[PDB]
Amino acid sequence: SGIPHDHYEPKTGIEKWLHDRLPIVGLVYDTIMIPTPKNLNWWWIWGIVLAFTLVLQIVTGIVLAMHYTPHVDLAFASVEHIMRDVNGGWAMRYIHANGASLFFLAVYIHIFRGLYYGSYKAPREITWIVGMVIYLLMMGTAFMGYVLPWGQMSFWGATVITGLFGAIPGIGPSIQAWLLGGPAVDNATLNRFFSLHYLLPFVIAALVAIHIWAFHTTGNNNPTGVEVRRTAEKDTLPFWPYFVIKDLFALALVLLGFFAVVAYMPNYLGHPDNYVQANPLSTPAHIVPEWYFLPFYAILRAFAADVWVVILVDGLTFGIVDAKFFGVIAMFGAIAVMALAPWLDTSKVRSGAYRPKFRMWFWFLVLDFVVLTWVGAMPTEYPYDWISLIASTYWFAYFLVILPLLGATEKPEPIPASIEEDF
Amino acid sequence: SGIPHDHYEPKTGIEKWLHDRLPIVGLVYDTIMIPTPKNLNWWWIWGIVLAFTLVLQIVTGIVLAMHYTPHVDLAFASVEHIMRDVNGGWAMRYIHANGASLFFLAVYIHIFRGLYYGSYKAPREITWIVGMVIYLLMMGTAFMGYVLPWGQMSFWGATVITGLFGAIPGIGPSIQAWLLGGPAVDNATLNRFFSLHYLLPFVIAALVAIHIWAFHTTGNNNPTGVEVRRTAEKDTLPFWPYFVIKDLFALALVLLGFFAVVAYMPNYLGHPDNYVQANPLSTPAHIVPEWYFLPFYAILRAFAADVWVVILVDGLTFGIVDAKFFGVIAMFGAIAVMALAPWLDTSKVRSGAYRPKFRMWFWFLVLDFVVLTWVGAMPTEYPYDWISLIASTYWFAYFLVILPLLGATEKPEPIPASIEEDF
Amino acid sequence: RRDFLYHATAATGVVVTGAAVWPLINQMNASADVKAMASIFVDVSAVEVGTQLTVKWRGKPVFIRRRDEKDIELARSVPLGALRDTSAENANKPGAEATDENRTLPAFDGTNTGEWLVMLGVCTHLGCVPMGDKSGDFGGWFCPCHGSHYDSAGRIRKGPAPRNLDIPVAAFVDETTIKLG
Amino acid sequence: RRDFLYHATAATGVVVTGAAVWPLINQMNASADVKAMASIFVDVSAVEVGTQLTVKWRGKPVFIRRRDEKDIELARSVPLGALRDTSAENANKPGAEATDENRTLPAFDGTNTGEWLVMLGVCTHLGCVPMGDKSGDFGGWFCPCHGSHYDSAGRIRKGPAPRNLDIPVAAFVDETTIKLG
Amino acid sequence: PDHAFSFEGIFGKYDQAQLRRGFQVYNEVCSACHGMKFVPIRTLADDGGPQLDPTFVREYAAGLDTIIDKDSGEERDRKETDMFPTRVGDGMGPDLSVMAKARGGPEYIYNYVIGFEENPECAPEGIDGYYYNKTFQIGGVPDTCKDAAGVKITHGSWARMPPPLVDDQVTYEDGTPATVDQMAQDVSAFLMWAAEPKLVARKQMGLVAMVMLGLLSVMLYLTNKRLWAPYKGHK
Amino acid sequence: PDHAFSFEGIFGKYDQAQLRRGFQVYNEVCSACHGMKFVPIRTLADDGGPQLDPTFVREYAAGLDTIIDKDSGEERDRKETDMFPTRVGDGMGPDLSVMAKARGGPEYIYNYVIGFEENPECAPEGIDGYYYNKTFQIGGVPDTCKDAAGVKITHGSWARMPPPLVDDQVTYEDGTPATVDQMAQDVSAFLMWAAEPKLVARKQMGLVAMVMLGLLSVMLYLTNKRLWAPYKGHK
Ligand code: HEC
Ligand code: HEC
Ligand code: HEC
Ligand code: HEC
Ligand code: HEC
Ligand code: HEC
Ligand code: FES
Ligand code: FES
Repeated sequence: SGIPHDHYEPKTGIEKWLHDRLPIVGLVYDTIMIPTPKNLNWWWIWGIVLAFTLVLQIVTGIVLAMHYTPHVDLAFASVEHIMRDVNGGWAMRYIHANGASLFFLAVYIHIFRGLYYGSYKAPREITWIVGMVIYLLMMGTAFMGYVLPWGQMSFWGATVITGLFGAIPGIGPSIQAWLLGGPAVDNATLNRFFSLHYLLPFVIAALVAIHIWAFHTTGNNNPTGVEVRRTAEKDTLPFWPYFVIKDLFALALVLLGFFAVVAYMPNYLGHPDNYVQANPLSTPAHIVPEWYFLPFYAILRAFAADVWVVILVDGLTFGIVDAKFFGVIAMFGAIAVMALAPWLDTSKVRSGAYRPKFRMWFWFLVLDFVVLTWVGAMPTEYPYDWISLIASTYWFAYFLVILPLLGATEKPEPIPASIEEDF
Repeated sequence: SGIPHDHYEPKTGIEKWLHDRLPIVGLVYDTIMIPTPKNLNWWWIWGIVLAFTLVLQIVTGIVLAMHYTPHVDLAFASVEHIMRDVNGGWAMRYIHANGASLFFLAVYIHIFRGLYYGSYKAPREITWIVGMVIYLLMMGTAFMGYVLPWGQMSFWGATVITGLFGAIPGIGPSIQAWLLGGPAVDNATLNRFFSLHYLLPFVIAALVAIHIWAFHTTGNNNPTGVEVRRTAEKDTLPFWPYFVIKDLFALALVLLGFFAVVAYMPNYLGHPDNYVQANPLSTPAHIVPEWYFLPFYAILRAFAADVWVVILVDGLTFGIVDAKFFGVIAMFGAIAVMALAPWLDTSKVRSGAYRPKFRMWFWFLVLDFVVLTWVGAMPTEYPYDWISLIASTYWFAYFLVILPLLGATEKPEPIPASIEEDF
Repeated sequence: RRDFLYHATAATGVVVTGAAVWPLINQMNASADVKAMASIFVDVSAVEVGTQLTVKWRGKPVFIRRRDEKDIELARSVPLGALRDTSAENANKPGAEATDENRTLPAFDGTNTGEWLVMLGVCTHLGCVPMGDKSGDFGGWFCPCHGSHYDSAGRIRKGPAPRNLDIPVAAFVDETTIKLG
Repeated sequence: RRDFLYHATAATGVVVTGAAVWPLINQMNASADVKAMASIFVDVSAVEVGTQLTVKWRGKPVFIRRRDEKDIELARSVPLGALRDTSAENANKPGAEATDENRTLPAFDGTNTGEWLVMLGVCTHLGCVPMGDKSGDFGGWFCPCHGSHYDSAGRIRKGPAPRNLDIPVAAFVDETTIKLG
Repeated sequence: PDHAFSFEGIFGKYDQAQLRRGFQVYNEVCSACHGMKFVPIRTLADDGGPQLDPTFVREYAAGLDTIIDKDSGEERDRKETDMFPTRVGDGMGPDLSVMAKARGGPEYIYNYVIGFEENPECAPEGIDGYYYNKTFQIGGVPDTCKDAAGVKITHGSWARMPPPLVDDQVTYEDGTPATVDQMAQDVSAFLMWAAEPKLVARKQMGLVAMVMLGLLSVMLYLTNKRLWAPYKGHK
Repeated sequence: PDHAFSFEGIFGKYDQAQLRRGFQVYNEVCSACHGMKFVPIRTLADDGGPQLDPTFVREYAAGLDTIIDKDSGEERDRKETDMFPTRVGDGMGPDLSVMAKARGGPEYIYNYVIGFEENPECAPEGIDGYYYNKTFQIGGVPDTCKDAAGVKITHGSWARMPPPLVDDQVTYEDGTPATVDQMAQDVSAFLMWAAEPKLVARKQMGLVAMVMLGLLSVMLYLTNKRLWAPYKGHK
């Protein structure tokens, strides 16, 4: 059971004088020969993808910062200095910019893999909490970063996603001014964002430290509602070399596609308007902040008192909870409820591979995510308003009511024993 | 023996559900209730001082970077923007600038405490190695940082301490250009230095991580040549609350003095010429890089073929080893030999409190350090040249020959037993 | 005493910690160079009355647009009913009803109001810049960030934006100038 | 085979890693905007021959100083013996001996050398700027960074600096100009 | 058909004669109003695009406007190391440094320059000082051409730029019919260069990396199939 | 004796009348050649120093040179938000923004302005265009005054600045003998302000922190003495 196999430091004198600093003991006993089940599909790779992508972003950023100058008058020029003069330039920038896209794409699949195979269910709450914390940090990071080029979309995205904090009453304008460094956006905001943007990744790495510490102490989830049967465990092959090699193969494929993009379709995920300098006096059409924030942008700009299911007219009972504040609360709740999940699913069961109704609702949820992604880009004119309202309502409904009802009446399936599934 | 007292997680349900993430187990069992001897004097505090100073510097820097603009045309102006407009300004800058001074002062006492009480002697080699690595990183950091204000001393200090790398043959100019971003100093160097300067502290923290991991696995030295007698150990009170409170008291005193300086004598340790903008066309008199690099500056500019003990005329046997390269090697060796110490002292003994000859030689070494500090500021005219040569020669002599001879014939003292020294 | 001394040491440590933390949260506030926040003299100077005029100030645009009769009549024909924000955000006067007579502007040092209207070109939803030049579904301004329809006089309509376009404190400089501040 | 396949996978991984690392070490090299490194036309234009003239170029100063007879005679009276660097660093000619006849400069398009001397104002020790205007213990230049005494013609003396002050490639523009590059 | 360029694909390293033609046009036509500050003059020798002769570059540079200085205010000789000039206002337009990315890009410029036909049969009078363009979409439209809800019934809108070229505005030294269409294509390619000069290097890197990573991935697949063999053989 | 200032110590928050006098002196004498770019004009209302009336500040600002713009080249009215002007060359000197720190500082300025006496009895002819000072140390010296190894026998050296003031150059509105010494002291204090405006806040913070930390340290000493009591009582 949970064979650590510390190696007893019996190799030789080198492995015996290393009794001063244990380090190799840690690596070997724990982070390399960690028994993992055999039943792992191709959905348990994306964590390696995320770690590599994080390293990539940190490196490329440390390189760019050697040529980026945070200032309204010299940011654009420095970016062009990069893409033209520097030796590698375009590569670093395109790899930095697009890799953010892959990062978020990979976390999406990392998260939805989790919702299916009960990875939030006990005893794996801490991992979930830490993951939501990370998600928040990395969203804030990417936001701070999209601003640095001082293009045109930078300015206005910052403007609105800071007016949010100002929507709330009493302490809105104060926070807004304390965050922007002033009444509106200017170089001060740029300096804050650069610093902050150059600091959070390390916090993320530490949090990834705790993320990795947790699911090593707590066994990796597995396609089944079963554990490694610790009591000797013919199942649960080790990590190295088997799963290391599997993950590296998938990672090679992913990097292949990523570099093909970088080299042929690099400006595809971007907004052309970010290639024109900023004008605080003129706003372009369809700001469309980005593609990894459209869901929440839509959940925000949906509630506007423009439907018979408009709960804003009812929330107006209290004269303080206006629309804006309502949408902001709705977004914060869209995330808080995803974090609260493990204490809402009242099921003494596990992976939805044995819960059909859950399968249907979950695929509807994935569809809802895609729809929200597609709607945040389209205007607030009919019919898109009804669509956004329906989708947000279903998100909240799933995460609040649907899981309890299932946990109550959702066991028409024969659960599998013997995690050694030699089929 | 080595009582960890994991606490068994018997407190309550909170301390029992924390069996998902051990964290509190680590803190309690290891990093708080770490048995430390009773025989500790006031020289075992400076590590807490260093940790706090590092945190202070990191914080103040993260704040400054919100207003500093890396560019030749806007650095000085941004520094003045800080010291005038910003709310706190002068405080952050003076605390950042001077705290570096305290940092190095504190590491000096941390290191010399070590040389006395055989803290480099086995089984504490890894700590020493890691400490020298750190010292290097933090020297490089402070150097990169003194440049950012783009004053006058910045430029020329950078110029010379980069011409060093160019002294060596074959791969000197290439490295020089690859480090400066060009033939000479300009904005590119500034960007590199800012980035680098804003990144190494985290590496230092990690290295401090390993630094703290090591001497927790390996017992804290103690005033004597004795261990905690693991086999139950009435000696070795715990860390918390006793030594925590002692260190915090000393730290309060130190911060008191430090803030008195910051508020009354802040520009004392500085160079006024760093308050005039840079002129690549005019060099001031007595550049005098700083005060924590004068020893090595002197060891460098001492060997010049101007004494009957001039080994440069002899090293000229090989036409490649000229003077400059000789001084550079001498400096690198001045540090490498301090790192090699634990394998040069051939003594099966410990703290020099029981080795008189060692006491005398060690106080001579401290005097040599002070002298080198005082000499790097004075010209290379007679008699200072002879002084610098003598001092460097004694440094090398100590660390190479003196310790072996002692380890041979240096045991006229009764060593103390029973680390419980109830005198 | 045990309790008193221990708790007092803890309290003093906490107080010092807070006194050290506050400035790390104060430096991010508006600095003195941002404190200035003063006025601007924009000269109307025959810009062909009826299309628009925009000028930068305080980091935001200040819209100075003449009036087109059709725009005017549409304005003056708006009863307070069915008007989201009837407060006439203009700070040059009290909270008087959001009426075009009060909402257009001072009268050149003369006596007339249905000819000029200078408001802050900042959407009250989240601070975007609406597009002018007769746009939207009400012959006024349209915000492209979320779709808020403004009217001729600038009062909010058809969108999430809660209130109309504010009007800063401004007076005239004897028939060719505007004072913003 | 076990050995072949495993070792080949490792080799390919290493190769890819290196191909990815190299640019992270290449970007820090001089960029194309630093590649330029071209020439400058400085006009002597009667600056009162005998004191000095300094101009910025390539990020370093280029010293153009006329000659003072006492400085000249001290120069021409220096035998190659006791001269640290006798190579005449000047790149406008071969490695001919560091003699004042070759070491002063071209002759205005005429025939004379003991009147002008333009060298690179960069100490060969570590690149500091020596102080001019008759300084040091040899009536020339003095480096304040470590104490290197230069002579009248710029040849190094009395210090760690190994070689004299180099002389870039320069020709005259017909009696009032200098071409640096 | 769509008149695809050379670079439109996995290959097509910027046929350079096209770019020299675009340069002949840009400096003689578009430069009168437009600028390219984000473009150094020394790039007309760098590989990939117009590999002109450096000496001609220095000549053409000295023959341009006067960019004064950064240290001592004095009208210099506009050395190549400087950037192309900037036309800012009073009847002038934006900067074309990266206009090929702020819009499939070059096709916009081609189909924009192409198309300035007379005013349609909805508003033949048109507007004073504004001219009509088939493809610009961010211009004003008269009320006579708008529908019932503000949308325009015209394909394009009214742009403030006049027609830049006639039937035979300039001569090509290489020998080629210099009609409007060829000039438009050429200048579009030149602007795409000015925006993406490092295109060919992009493509070559992409090829090299695709190859090396396919190799690595194949080898890893073999290693995986091997290691996992004794556990996937009976089923 | 040494004519210590007010701020020379643990107290001395910049007696403001002295600074107003120094301002009368600086704008009417030193400003002709020197500048203070690193100094905003609005600081003449901020506390600590000259708490002048804002309206006078705006007037004095509009009455200065013309600082053109940063966005649209056009000679503006020079609003207070801008910085003091800059005199750069052609018989002009450095910037006095932080000259009080690039040298005990203000004493240098006092003992420098003080001292321009005639040429000594070693070189009475002196030099053409250069004037003599007894305290500047970074100026040239004639060969007649140097020793055998280049060192000067004079106290100071020859500075390019002329004597700035005579016996009664300007009047003080408050009523005070405006001799040279008082003006020198006043202008020195003004420059020290221009360099260290946040001095008084520095001192008050230092006091507060010394106090709080002494308190904390005393309490920790008591706690230590207590905890370590049962182990240090028999000896
Ligand atoms: C002045 C006589 C011009 C010359 C000659 C050329 N251009 Fe221009 N251009 C000019 C103006 C005033 C504008 C702004 C138009 C507006 O309505 O805002 C432009 C615009 C362009 C654009 C941008 C179009 C867009 O979608 O915003 C392009 C791509 C452009 N012009 C191209 C172009 C070329 C290739 C030229 C030389 C052949 C050229 N223009 C000449 C003014 C003038
Ligand atoms: C031109 C007529 C001047 C006026 C009036 C004032 N100053 Fe000046 N100053 C001037 C020059 C050309 C120089 C450079 C001198 C040199 O030899 O390099 C200076 C220098 C100073 C300095 C710096 C001295 C030093 O050690 O470098 C100071 C502190 C100074 N001047 C002060 C000063 C004051 C207070 C004035 C008004 C009372 C003033 N100067 C007027 C030119 C001129
Ligand atoms: C060491 C510095 C650094 C790190 C670490 C870093 N970046 Fe950046 N980032 C930059 C710089 C510099 C820019 C501006 C240059 C650019 O846009 O490429 C930038 C810009 C961006 C952009 C906008 C790209 C563009 O071209 O508009 C995004 C998105 C972004 N960062 C996201 C991230 C995310 C997400 C992470 C990690 C979680 C990250 N970055 C890590 C330095 C860094
Ligand atoms: C909001 C949720 C969430 C986020 C965001 C998240 N994780 Fe996870 N992660 C999980 C969960 C749940 C598991 C499953 C743990 C288990 O099975 O015991 C997991 C597992 C892992 C694993 C091991 C198994 C696997 O799925 O590969 C790795 C490695 C990992 N995460 C890395 C990362 C990294 C690196 C990041 C970010 C840079 C990240 N994760 C972000 C929740 C998250
Ligand atoms: C987050 C950024 C950051 C960190 C971390 C940081 N600094 Fe700095 N440092 C700066 C900035 C910004 C400046 C320039 C402003 C200034 O000089 O105060 C600077 C300047 C300096 C200076 C010159 C001070 C002066 O005023 O001339 C020194 C010395 C220095 N740093 C040393 C250090 C050392 C040693 C460390 C930690 C080991 C450190 N710094 C940590 C940001 C930082
Ligand atoms: C080059 C040597 C060196 C450097 C530099 C160094 N250390 Fe140490 N450190 C030591 C040695 C040796 C010991 C003694 C360990 C023992 O007694 O087991 C030690 C002990 C310590 C201790 C515990 C006992 C004590 O002396 O306080 C702390 C805490 C500590 N170091 C922190 C730091 C921090 C933080 C830094 C830098 C930011 C640092 N040290 C830099 C060598 C070094
Ligand atoms: S920001 Fe103006 S409507 Fe959303
Ligand atoms: S740098 Fe010129 S002598 Fe040391």
